[PDB]
Amino acid sequence: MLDESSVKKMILTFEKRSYKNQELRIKFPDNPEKFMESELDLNDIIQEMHVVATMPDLYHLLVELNAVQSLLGLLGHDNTDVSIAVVDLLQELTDIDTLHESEEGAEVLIDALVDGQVVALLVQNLERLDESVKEEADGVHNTLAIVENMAEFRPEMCTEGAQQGLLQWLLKRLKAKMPFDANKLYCSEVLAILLQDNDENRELLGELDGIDVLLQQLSVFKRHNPSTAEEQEMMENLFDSLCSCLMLSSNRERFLKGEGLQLMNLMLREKKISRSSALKVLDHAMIGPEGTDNCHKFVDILGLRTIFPLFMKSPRKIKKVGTTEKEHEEHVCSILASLLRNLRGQQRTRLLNKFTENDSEKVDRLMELHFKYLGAMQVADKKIEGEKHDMVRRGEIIDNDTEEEFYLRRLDAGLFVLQHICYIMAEICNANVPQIRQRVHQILNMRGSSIKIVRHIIKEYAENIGDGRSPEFRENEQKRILGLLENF
Repeated sequence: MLDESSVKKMILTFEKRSYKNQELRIKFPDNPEKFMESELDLNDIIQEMHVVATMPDLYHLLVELNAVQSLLGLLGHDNTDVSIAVVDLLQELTDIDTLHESEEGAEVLIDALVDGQVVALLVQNLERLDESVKEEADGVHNTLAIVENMAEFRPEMCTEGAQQGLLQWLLKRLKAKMPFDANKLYCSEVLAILLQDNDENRELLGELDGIDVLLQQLSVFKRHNPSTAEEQEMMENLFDSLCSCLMLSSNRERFLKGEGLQLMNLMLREKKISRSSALKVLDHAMIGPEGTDNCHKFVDILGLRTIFPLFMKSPRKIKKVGTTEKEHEEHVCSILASLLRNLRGQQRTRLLNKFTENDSEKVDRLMELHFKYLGAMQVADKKIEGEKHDMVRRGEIIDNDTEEEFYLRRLDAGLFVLQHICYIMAEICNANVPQIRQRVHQILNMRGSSIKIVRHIIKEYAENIGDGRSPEFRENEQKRILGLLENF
């Protein structure tokens, strides 16, 4: 080990050499010979400095002695070897394992770096590196390691970082006509983090024509499978990114114009590995009111003929793919629920037609699913009553923390899909089609379930609905939904 004073010296040496080199570079610009040694030193000491990351306790030392500010000046150094060695150091310094060791050290340095506008300085650095040169491609990888490290410790900076030119770089890097590459995979991972719960970055993606990018890149896997598990993990990151963007009502319009629906559709038809995610996207593209135009387009392009088969039978591939029956059933019903919510006109009619062909077979299915999930809910709830009874025996007050455990168990049992199924039933029964009401009541009353149980599930659904959006919205939906009970 080394000591505070043995560290202060090492830094003061850096500053020494940093300064020296800057001067000689400015004073002897034509002649590598006069400054080169100065450089090799800066390089060596910059490297030696890595050891500082071992003791994150002494991080005020790097800010105090002005080491952090010059170190950024270095990212712009006219030779890549210095610039990349800086990045190396920034990666080691900023490694999350390290940043958790001492709060103070972490806290002070991040502030220095934000102050520095590091993300814009790293991006200027990226714009000059050439991935054809191996040591520079590793530089891209390492700068990307940093933003990840920094976002893991402090998410709020991602907004600033993205705007600071990063998002644009990523988009151009994913587009670029270059063979698939570990840096490409990493770009994909880093992009999706930038968007995680971040409307500001999701919109900025929109404005940059991000969606087109995601759709060309995703369209590589429409008919053919991806070669490798790395290249398959990228695809999945692209989808992740894509769904995240669709969380914002403004991107639904951009998706549509990008012929996004057609792609996800084509994916479903070709039944490749993309199919599970493509179904998820469709779901995100249609979910609430901001789904409306997309719903209508879905039908226009024949989405109905693609989705209902998947409503009737859940895919064989389930043991191999990773998406479970439950998940798959969750999305389809989600999608139908959005279709029933938002469709009007010809398209609505065509949808309702699917419930009448042939002897209302889809109604039977719907009700098959009703019982499946209802049943699971009843066990889940019974178990919960039991546990509450056992808490009282044992003297344990139930609290919100308990309630949250309980909620999660219901979520795992199929609460959401159950809610959707019942919404669908109710909407179906309010299309003034006697055939369809009959089948529901027929089916419902003879067996062990009842209108009463369904009505109840709807109310709960209404009550907790629109958790997402605005106080006036939550009022309006709740109203509309509860209106479906009048003729049911």
